Amino acid sequence: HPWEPGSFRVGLIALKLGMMPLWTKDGQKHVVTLLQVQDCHVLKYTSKENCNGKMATLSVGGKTVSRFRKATSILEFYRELGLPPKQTVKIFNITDNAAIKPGTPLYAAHFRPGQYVDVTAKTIGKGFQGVMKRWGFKGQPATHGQTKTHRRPGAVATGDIGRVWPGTKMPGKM
Amino acid sequence: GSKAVTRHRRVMHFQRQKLMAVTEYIPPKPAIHPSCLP
Amino acid sequence: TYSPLPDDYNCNVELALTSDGRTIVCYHPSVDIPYEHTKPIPRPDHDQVLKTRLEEKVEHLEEGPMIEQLSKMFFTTKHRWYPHGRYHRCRKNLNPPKDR
Amino acid sequence: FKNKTVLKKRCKDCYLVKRRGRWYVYCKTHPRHKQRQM
Amino acid sequence: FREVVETQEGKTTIIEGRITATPKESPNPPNPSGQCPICRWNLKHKYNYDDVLLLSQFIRPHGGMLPRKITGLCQEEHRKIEECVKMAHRAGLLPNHRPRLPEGVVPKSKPQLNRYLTRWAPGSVKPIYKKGPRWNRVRMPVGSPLLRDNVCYSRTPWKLYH
Amino acid sequence: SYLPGYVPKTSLSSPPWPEVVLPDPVEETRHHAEVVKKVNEMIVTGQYGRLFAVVHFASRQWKVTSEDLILIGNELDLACGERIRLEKVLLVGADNFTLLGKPLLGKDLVRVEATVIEKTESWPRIIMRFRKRKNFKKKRIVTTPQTVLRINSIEIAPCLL
Amino acid sequence: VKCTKARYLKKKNMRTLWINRITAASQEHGLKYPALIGNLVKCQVELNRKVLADLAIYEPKTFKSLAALASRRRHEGFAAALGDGKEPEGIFSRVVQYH
Amino acid sequence: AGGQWRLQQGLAANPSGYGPLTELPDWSYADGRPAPPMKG
Amino acid sequence: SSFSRAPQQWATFARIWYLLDGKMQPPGKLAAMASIRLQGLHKPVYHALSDCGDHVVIMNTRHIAFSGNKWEQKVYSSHTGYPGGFRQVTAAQLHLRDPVAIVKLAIYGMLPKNLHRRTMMERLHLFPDEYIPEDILKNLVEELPQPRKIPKRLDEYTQEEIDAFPRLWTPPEDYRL
RNA sequence: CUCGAUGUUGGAUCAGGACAUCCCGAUGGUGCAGCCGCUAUUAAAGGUUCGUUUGUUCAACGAUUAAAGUCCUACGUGAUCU
Ligand code: FES
Ligand SMILES: [K+]
Ligand SMILES: [Mg+2]
Ligand SMILES: [Mg+2]
Ligand SMILES: [Mg+2]
Ligand SMILES: [Mg+2]
Ligand SMILES: [Mg+2]
Ligand SMILES: [Mg+2]
Ligand SMILES: [Mg+2]
Ligand SMILES: [Mg+2]
Ligand SMILES: [Mg+2]
Ligand SMILES: [Mg+2]
Ligand SMILES: [Mg+2]
Ligand SMILES: [Mg+2]
Ligand SMILES: [Zn+2]
Repeated sequence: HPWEPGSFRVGLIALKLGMMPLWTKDGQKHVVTLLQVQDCHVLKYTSKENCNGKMATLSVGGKTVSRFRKATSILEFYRELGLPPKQTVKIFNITDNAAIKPGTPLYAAHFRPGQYVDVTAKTIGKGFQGVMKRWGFKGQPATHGQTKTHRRPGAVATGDIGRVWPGTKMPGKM
Repeated sequence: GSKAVTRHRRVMHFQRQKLMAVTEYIPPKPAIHPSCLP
Repeated sequence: TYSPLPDDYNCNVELALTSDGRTIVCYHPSVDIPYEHTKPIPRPDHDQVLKTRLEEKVEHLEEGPMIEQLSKMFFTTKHRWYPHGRYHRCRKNLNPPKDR
Repeated sequence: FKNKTVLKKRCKDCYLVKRRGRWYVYCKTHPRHKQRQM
Repeated sequence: FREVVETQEGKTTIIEGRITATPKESPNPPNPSGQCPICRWNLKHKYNYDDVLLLSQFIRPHGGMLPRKITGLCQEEHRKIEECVKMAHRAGLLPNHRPRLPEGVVPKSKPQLNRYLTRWAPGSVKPIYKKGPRWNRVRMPVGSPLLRDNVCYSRTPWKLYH
Repeated sequence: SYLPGYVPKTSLSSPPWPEVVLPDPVEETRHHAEVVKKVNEMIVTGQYGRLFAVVHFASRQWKVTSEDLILIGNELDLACGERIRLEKVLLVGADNFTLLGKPLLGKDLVRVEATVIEKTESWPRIIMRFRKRKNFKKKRIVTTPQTVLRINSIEIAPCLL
Repeated sequence: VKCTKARYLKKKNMRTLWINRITAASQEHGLKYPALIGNLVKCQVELNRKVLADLAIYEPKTFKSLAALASRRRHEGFAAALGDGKEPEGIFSRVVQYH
Repeated sequence: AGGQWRLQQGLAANPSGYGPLTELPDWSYADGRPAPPMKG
Repeated sequence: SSFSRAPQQWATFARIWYLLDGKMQPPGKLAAMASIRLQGLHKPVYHALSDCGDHVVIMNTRHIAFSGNKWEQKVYSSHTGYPGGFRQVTAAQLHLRDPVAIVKLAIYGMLPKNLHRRTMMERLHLFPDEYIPEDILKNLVEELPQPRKIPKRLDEYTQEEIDAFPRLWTPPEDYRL
């Protein structure tokens, strides 16, 4: 179908290769991130009715992985599709006129220079972290008598409420 | 306790409150409103 | 035509007093459901070469999904379906008294 | 508008109007006469 | 009643008024001694906001109330009907007495909320964000205090505050 | 065509409840006699099965029927096996009719008999009182005499006139 | 101590239970609980609430008759109150006098 | 319930008061002999 | 009844399916009816521990009507638990956000404040419009009368009714009504 | 209430809340031309500086800022510190 105002098309799944600098004709330096599309294929189409949501969805998968390490249910799904299993599968909300047949390959030229995109991924995992690194707390002075209190949260609430509010910033997984 | 004469209106004993409520003026109500008659 | 209550659901109530006025007599025969007010019972519910055999479709479900199924089926909360400990199981009287 | 517990017309051109559930004094001749019920 | 017609013919406007058919009060009122239409028909304390057959006789074609000097109602009854008509409009019981809209005006869609016994105008009331204690509870008025004396067929009196 | 008290129809012109017109007392007196005679013939012809009755006994009321047991909460001064009549019958009912006393039915109308089958005592009832911080504590145990009665028969006679 | 004090609550809760059950049974016939209990007393029917609850469960035809009787007596009361004394007493409104 | 009504007919407010419901004998011997008077 | 013991027990303790039409009805009166049914207080065999509540199906909850100015005045308060999580919305705002919330909350507040309440709520089926699933529709038994009588609009009166009501006053013939 | 103990100022750390608003938003009045102000209505999402002396809270002073708000929270917070 032709593009219409209000139409939403599918996205991609790419691998983050690294970063690189490039300069514009005005002399300004811009660093960029290289994203390589590696074996990206449409996997499933769900109509607006069956989605349980306001829009239809199109499932995309990226990057081939070994079949020896996937669950049986996943392998039989990919067997019927006629494609090797993918590491990651993501769901893209689309309009009815943007549906693509499952099994269609997707390429980097899906996007064009000058376009603006959103990139979603899992951030780097830093494990269990204190408030200073996790939340940017100031901590306590290095000297002038501080007793085993340099990177600690301090007070976590007031005495009146006799409790800690949900959502209070505390040490934890970052 | 509070003295018999106060600057604010002193709270009444509930028995007295009931006494006042039961002894309120009830005006004579005519059978037919006088405005509805010649 | 005066009737204290409608006489179309449970019984035909007729109230009377004895001549002396010391006893109230209540005549209440049952009303039977008319035939017109009934529905008919729904009795109504290949060259296969191979004998049709029973197929077990009772796939084992995990605790969560199973409890969700039971609660929806009987319109209850999930709590009724979770087990109890030995202390409560052994306090329950297994030979309770029975009336008629 | 000045908040007032007692609204008073300050000139012959002041008029009382009830808008948005409260009384207002409006005056086109002297806008300083405008009052809002407090 | 009297109408007025404006006709522009040959770049000239003619203003005229004609006398149309006028309705007459039904004969033999049950209480001829009554001093107003309400007490002449023994209707005092016996009508409510949803009695549109009664209310519609005292309003203008666009929902406006009629003057007391014309209808002959007393101040007490005229005020009762005035409140009853406001509640009837708000309840949607007078769909053929809507305000006049100038040519080219089409109201935009607004959320439909069924309501009845509405004393105040919706737009002029604030939410009760702080209800207050039981001994000083902020109440939501229901109905009108003008109708407090209406005939009560129940043992409980009308609750005007919820 | 309007009476002095005529009121046009409004939501409050008339009461919400419907108007009820009771039967003519003269006509109803005859209809009552027919109902009493019809029920009386059912008793004479034995067109009833199991009967139940409400009897006032030991300050309280008991809905009973043949073969029932009732536990009286006191002694009755009767030897076991003795047959007695329950004389205070408030109600006797059948499948198709019921007779109500005002407040008690005549003794000629209904006869309820019972038999003493056991005279015993209740299980121990603890009575303990306690008030904190007052060294106030006392315990007492009471067993109340009881009598078990079996209802043998409920009989009605055709004495409805 | 709880066992001793529970004897008061047992009697209280039982009567609460009977009133709830009589109320449920009365509503099936379009009567409110005060109308049934109030008018049955006026007919010299001294059935207590315990028996009334048992009748509703196990004698549904007798209970409907009692509801009809109470309803009949209730309508007689209205007719009497509306009258100015001209009408004679209702058939079911007559009280049997004892001495 | 009904306490005020009973008083209007010359009866005790409580049906457990004076009257046949309370004062009449509860039982008698099946043969016919009357029972000893109740202690109450 | 002469039934066998097990069929007798089954019939007496069976669950009935009730239908209620909320169109032009105040949610409180709808809740007062549903509350009694969900608890089983309409049954002479009622007991708290007998789990004898019935099913209540309420349709047209989008068309409920409050009296007075409750649409503007009645506020529903909640708290997410987080600082600044206190939220207060009027009945009008809640109604447009969720067409079953008003009727649901009115019923939830009338049920006994015990561990059975959430089980009773499982037997309540609220639908904003006149669409009811086929399964629920097939098992309905009885429709309950609407608690409020809907007043007729002036355009719904028949000419017989209009003619029956007398004209109460004679307007002047020379008045521009 | 607590002396068979409810640790006592200011600061650090982290702040939750009120609005009687210091700044930012929207309005009425003005002895509001404009630029700046004054006063009132509405608004608590967001923000509300760094230093010299003093243990200080304050205060004075220097340099800034759209603004350097007023309060409550056991004069918030020592089983976190000083
Ligand atoms: S004079 Fe009778 S109601 Fe106005
Ligand atoms: K101390
Ligand atoms: Mg890591
Ligand atoms: Mg540091
Ligand atoms: Mg140390
Ligand atoms: Mg250190
Ligand atoms: Mg003194
Ligand atoms: Mg201690
Ligand atoms: Mg803060
Ligand atoms: Mg403010
Ligand atoms: Mg702030
Ligand atoms: Mg402190
Ligand atoms: Mg320490
Ligand atoms: Mg501490
Ligand atoms: Zn002025």
